[PDB]
Amino acid sequence: KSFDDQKKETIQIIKNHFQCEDYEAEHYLYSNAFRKTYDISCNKKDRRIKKSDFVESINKSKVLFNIWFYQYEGRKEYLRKLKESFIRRSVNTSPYARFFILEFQDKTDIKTVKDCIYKIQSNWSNLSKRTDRPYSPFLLFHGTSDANLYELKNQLFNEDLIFTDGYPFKGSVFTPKMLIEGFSNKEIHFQFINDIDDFNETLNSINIRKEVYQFYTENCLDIPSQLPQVNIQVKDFADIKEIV
Amino acid sequence: NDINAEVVSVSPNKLKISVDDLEEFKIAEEKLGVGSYLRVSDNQDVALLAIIDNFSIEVKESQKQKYMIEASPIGLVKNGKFYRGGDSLALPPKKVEPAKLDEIISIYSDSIDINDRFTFSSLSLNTKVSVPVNGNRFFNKHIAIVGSTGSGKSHTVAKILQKAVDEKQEGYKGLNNSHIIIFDIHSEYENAFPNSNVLNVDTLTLPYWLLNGDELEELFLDTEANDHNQRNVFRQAITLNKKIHFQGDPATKEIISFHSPYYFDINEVINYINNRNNERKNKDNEHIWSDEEGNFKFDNENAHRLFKENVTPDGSSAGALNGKLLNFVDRLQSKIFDKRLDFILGEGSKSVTFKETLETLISYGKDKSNITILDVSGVPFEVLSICVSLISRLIFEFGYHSKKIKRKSNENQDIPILIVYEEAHKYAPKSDLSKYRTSKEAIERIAKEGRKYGVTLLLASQRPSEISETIFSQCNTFISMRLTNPDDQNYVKRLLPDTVGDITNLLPSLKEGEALIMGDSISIPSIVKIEKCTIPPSSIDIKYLDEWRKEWVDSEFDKIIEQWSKS
Amino acid sequence: NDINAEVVSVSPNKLKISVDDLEEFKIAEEKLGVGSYLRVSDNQDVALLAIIDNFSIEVKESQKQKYMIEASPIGLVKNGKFYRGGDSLALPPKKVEPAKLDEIISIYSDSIDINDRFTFSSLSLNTKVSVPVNGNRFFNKHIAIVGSTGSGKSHTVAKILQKAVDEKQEGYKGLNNSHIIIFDIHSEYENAFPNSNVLNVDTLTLPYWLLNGDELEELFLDTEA
Amino acid sequence: GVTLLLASQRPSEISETIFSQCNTFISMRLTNPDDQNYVKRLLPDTVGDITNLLPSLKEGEALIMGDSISIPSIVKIEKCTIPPSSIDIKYLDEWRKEWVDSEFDKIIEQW
Amino acid sequence: NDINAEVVSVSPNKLKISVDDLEEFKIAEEKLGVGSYLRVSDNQDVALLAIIDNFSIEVKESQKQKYMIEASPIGLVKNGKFYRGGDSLALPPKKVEPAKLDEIISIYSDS
Repeated sequence: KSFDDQKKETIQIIKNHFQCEDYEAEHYLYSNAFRKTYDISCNKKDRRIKKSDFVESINKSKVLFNIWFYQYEGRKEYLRKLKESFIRRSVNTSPYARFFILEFQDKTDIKTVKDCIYKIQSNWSNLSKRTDRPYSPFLLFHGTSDANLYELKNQLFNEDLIFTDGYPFKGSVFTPKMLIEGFSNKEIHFQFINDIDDFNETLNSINIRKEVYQFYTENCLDIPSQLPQVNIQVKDFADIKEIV
Repeated sequence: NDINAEVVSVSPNKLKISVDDLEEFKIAEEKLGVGSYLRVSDNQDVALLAIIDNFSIEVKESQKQKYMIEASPIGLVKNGKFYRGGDSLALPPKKVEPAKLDEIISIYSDSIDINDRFTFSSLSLNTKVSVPVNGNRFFNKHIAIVGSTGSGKSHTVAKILQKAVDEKQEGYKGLNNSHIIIFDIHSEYENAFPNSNVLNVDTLTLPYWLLNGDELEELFLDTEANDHNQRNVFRQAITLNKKIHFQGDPATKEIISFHSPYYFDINEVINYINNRNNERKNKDNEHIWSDEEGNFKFDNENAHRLFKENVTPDGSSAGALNGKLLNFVDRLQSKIFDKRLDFILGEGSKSVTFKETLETLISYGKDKSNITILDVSGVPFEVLSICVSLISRLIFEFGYHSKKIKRKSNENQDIPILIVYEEAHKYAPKSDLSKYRTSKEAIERIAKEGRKYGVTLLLASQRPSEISETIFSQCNTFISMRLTNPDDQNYVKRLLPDTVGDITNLLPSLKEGEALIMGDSISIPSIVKIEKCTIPPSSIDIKYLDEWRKEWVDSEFDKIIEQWSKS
Repeated sequence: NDINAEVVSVSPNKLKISVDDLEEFKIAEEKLGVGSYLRVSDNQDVALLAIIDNFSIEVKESQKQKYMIEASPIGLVKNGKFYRGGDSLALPPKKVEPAKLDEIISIYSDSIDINDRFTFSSLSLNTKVSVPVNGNRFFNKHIAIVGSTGSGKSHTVAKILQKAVDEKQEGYKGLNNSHIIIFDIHSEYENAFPNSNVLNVDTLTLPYWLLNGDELEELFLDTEA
Repeated sequence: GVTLLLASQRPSEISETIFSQCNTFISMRLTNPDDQNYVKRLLPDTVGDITNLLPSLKEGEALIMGDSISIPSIVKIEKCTIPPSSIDIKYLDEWRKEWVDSEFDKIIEQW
Repeated sequence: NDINAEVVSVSPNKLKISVDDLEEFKIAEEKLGVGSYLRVSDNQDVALLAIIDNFSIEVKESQKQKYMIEASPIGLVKNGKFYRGGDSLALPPKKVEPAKLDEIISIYSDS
């Protein structure tokens, strides 16, 4: 019944409320519920509590950051709790159209973003010469200027990491077919989706199962709701690498 | 990239991995060995861990080099936790790299919790990976430590007992509850454990009356001269003598049988059988004898007075056993008067009792020690199986009376005993010869029923091929040093527990110190490197080329001859 | 689709199944393993049943993946009923998909009447499929339960008797007509049956006069003298 | 109407005239090759690699075979919610204790 | 180069030596027989030592002579000192020479 002892008792309360599974009760639902509890207590103006809008606000299809949950067990414990929950992997990863929407801000260095791309591409692709169904992850970045976005694009291309954005030449219109044909191309490491408008055009061109792994810090993109999504909020961009 | 390997074929219990690019060239030397581990996955999260079995690096003049590693899946790692199981599928192609350090540690550390880990060795191909065994299951189940001579098998045995002796929990500075009995025939562990109780023939005193019916017959009966009269009189001479010397509670005096462990005077037993050689009889077929008290018949009420030599028989005709036991009497005096059997048939066995004998065997006397080394080098070989079976049955029955007292008392103050049988094929041979049958069934009793009474065994042998399969299979945990004889290798391979594909083919190729443990106590059958002994077992071997190179020894010949004649 | 497998070779007691697409990777992990059961048919009502004995997934740079499965027919499913006998012929090609849960259950339960099933275990390779024995024929014929140390031999014995006491006609509460006598030498089944009558030497009163002539001469008489 | 269940840790020491009167056989792991040769010879049916699987049967894995079960199959016995009193001694747990002095003379006096 | 031999295949405990020239025509008689010792190295300092187990000299009418030597490694020599337990991986191809008099002595002398 203490701060470090009671907290397990809320899980079965959330579990029978939504008739939900165990892994999204403790990690997705209760962690979001505790965060909005702080937001009505951290402010010193309105400490009164409502219930009608509180129940549906936490089911926003996002795993918001919890600063106390990050604190009393450390960085390594908190990032692996997100590793087994929404990044459930297998030895036989299927060729699905995986989308990685990452919030790239102007305060983020290029090298830290390149380390995350090099881990996403290595873990979510199988570009073997022997496979008949190769796959490559789709990479989308937002929240950055175009000039800073092209610097990451150019440095990635120098270290032999071949990608397509649907723009095979200068002055080209967006060609979604090059993104799909690079998914089955073993010499194309990943796909660099340029922006939101090019992102939403890409989903209409694929017929196979699609997954979305959004990792952000402040703002989140309103992805269409029918496909599976993973929305995880972190502190910095370096936390994303140890989650993918 | 350092290595570019890939699964190109999948079998139900085999993987075929082709290394396409090899650039660093130390991955092949260190991380692509036969006993090495590989992770098979498209990601770093969940990997199918596999051990290598074979490889064939073919090169050609114009063709590309093909490496073709053949491996077998041993289990499944997931989020740092390793699940065993060979029935896990990795659909080819899958990226293959050598297993990282944290995954190899997760093979062994995760299966056994902290309070149950017993570490005495580290992995041979990765010295940073400690290999703990389930220390409860390591010793509660029986151990077989084999490996050819010169491979350091006795190094492996003593290192295990040294770690078990130093297995002290925090709270005390005294000795722990380790109880190790070593049947040391090569006299190696005297210098391995200096704080122990080493017992040679000049120090050990084993009572002859603690032998059961099988061991008493084996010491004194002639198998070729299998006389029913010699067999049966030996029971009546001993069982009646055990009744007389009993002076405690009279309720168990008449319950004494031949196998009951009470004291009898064997000098009186010889005098009884020698008197039965002097058997006379009358018209009524009744043997009449004369002593200082007077004339008496031969019945159970006068059977006790033939135990002294001052008996003069009275009669006319030939008795039932007149002269048929003189083969027995002269064989009995060749044993009790044998100076090499002074430790089992001398005057020391007359005065010692049951309690001091058992205090000597598990070092529970005045000088308590965790390890009791029984130096059986001086024991004659024709009585060596008897002496082993006497101690083996006494310790096992001590463990029986330990448990069933505590079964009806519900106390956790327990005495678990390990018996190290070095050169175990001597004691429990494959052959069904009758001379070693006493020690074969005593070890088999400990091998089968012994783990429930807290008496478990450790079979150490450089040549396992004469160890009987009824006893060697009871050793759930099996440790193998370098084994160079194919007869020993094929005996091991067919007696083996549930292993992995080609780990037992490394037995002839083991270097110095490398071992191989399987069984329920370890997570994975693996080639480890045993921790080097800071106090190794060294036997005092007489150095012939050192002594033969010396000048002709002239003084030390008459000292040998005059000591032979007791002068 | 998720599985595209078909028979490319028929022996008298061996099938050779070639997997062509295998789009869903989840099927291959648990349903295409060795010992798993495949159904072999061109229709959805009459099918062969084949247990996988071996497989070999061959992959190469230029050609497609060669996933080849060795299976052996065990029986026949006609309209949900399983009939044993692997002598039925299925001329190739016959499309192959993994057997359903009710089909594998029908392998081990359709030879037994529903009133006559006594279940104490499930299949080792598929824990969702129970393996009943014929109930009546289990106990009136003698049973030998043998195993090594720590293998659960005492657990297997205790579980079987536990289902025997739990074997009840659905008409009553209380004790059923099960009668089990255990000769416990190692004192292990007192815990496993807490509602039983454990009889050690403190409470047992065996009358000595019910012994015959031979047993009275071992309780009282020494045979050596 | 009086039948028997032969539960033995060591099947090779039961009488052949008694062990063969059984019809249903439940064979768990058997490490002793004397046990395996006795069981395989007296067994009513056979399974494909019974020589190699009898050592290799895991915990709780048996082989139900005989008159009551038509297909001799490898099963997993249902987990005991009330398990029997297991016989084992956690040696390292006992050996880590300090030297037991009191419970030694009790064993000698009752012998 | 009187002898030009080369490893073409490497097993855990077996090597395939391909003699390419064999100009001397006496090296094969004494130093490439079964039981002779070979020098598997690409440098003069550190060398694998392998004993010849079996050879085969196939000769055809038009093609080249394929002298194939099957040898098994026994140990390692590092600047004149022999270390037993030969399992160090010699990545093919490698120059193969008969072991000189000093290495073969070092197999038996220094131990």
